[PDB]
Amino acid sequence: PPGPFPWPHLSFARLARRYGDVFQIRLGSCPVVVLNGERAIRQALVQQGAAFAGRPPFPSFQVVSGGRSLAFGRYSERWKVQRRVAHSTVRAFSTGQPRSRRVLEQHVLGEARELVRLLVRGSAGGAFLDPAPLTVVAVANVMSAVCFGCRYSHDDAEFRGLLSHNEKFGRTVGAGSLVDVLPWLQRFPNPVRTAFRDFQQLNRDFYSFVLDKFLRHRSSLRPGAAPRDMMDAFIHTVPRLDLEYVPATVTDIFGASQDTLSTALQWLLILFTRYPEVQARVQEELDRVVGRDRLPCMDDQPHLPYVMAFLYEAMRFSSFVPVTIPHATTADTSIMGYHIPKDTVVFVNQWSVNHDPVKWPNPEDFNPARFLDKNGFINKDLASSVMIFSVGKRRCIGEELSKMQLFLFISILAHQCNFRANPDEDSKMDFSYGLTIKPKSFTINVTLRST
Ligand code: HEM
Ligand SMILES: C[C@]12CC[C@@H]3c4ccc(O)cc4CC[C@H]3[C@@H]1CC[C@@H]2O
Repeated sequence: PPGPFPWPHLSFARLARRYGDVFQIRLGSCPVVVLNGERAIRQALVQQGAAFAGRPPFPSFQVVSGGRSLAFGRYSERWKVQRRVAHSTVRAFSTGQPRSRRVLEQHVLGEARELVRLLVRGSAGGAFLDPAPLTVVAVANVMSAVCFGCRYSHDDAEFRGLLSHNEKFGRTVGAGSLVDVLPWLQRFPNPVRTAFRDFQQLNRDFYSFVLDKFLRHRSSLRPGAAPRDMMDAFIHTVPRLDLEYVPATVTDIFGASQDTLSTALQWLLILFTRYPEVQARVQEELDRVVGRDRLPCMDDQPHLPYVMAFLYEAMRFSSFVPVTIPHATTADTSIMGYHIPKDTVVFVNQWSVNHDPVKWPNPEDFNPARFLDKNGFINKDLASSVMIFSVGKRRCIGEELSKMQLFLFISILAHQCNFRANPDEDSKMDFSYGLTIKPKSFTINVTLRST
């Protein structure tokens, strides 16, 4: 592999155009490999998936979910069991339990209507507002209903703690990651360390919060009649797994859906405002198939080719998850002719797959018609090649869950309201990097619409 190069996610694409699809970088102490091409990634993660299905052993990882995290657990024989049930259980709720689709669809509807309420009221007359704090609230409330059944009221005190948990979490994860590349920072006092502690105590305070919900759920109506929410489904579905694994995976299912689905909606909104033509086409397609007397539902998703095309290309354009969770090699392997030793950290650049000019002819241009190939004038299945949920054995287990969720959100948001940009904000979607690519602070005006 090309020798370690010294110094965002765009920098990785700069070196791939010059030093090859695969190369090494020095991250302080640890050396790391980078995969940038769809060829180098599909090869490593799909073909040789079992070889790249590992995670680095980091300080940030273990405290999460009480050292039993699915997202940060090492590749092990018991981990494989943790995923199989985790993937199967979550798949059960999103699609397959006609009830869970309903129980989920009800929770998405409810919070989605609360969203247009607070969005319109906040834009009374000609007022503009920042939708970022509303998207995080809608995401946190919905996922609480999926994990714990109870969809709290926005003023509920316990719900205020969840919101307060996500904030500090996203604000201190940076320190938790700095220790992973600068482990000596813990050898003396400094602000990063003082923050790393706050991050580790957070995942303890929050795991106990979820462990409680588990106990109070377990010793409650146990005929097995129906899973109220994700918690029961995990209990019903239980090498051997310690019973403590059920709440450990739910702590990940919650923490995972937060920052991404929020950013997802933030992009879907700021895009409606910067491209009013496509917003119209989206708006036309809902009135034509669904009508004006009822709200959209999932059973219309097949009959809504453009709405999803807008979704799939919003994910491609933003690529708000530019780099996946760092992988580690399970054994020695070779990719593109290079030797790869074991226990080596390897990043996966999803941004390079979504902006490779050969694949996507005009990469930096927002055009949802890509996934609509007019010869059939129906949605084309190229979406599967959009890299945002990753690939292989560590791919997101909530892919088919967040697709329905987001589909129901923008379809309700666009079926009821008209999103206008702010004329003073200089257009030009400016990005805020780190975690996921959130669009830097913006404001929009949301008004109802008629037909
Ligand atoms: C827009 C929505 C989402 C995006 C873009 C997203 C993205 C990702 C990414 C980049 C990874 C790491 C893949 C890798 O390491 O190769 C991942 C893994 C994961 N996701 Fe998400 N995610 C989303 C929503 C969700 C949801 C809704 C859930 C749960 C219902 C979830 C749970 C997880 C878990 C548990 C993992 C770890 C899987 C593993 O390590 O084997 N995510 N996702
Ligand atoms: C790491 C990300 C933010 C933190 C998310 C998280 C946060 C906590 C957790 O226990 C699991 C996960 C898995 C999905 C993670 C996301 C995948 C991409 C995003 O950057």
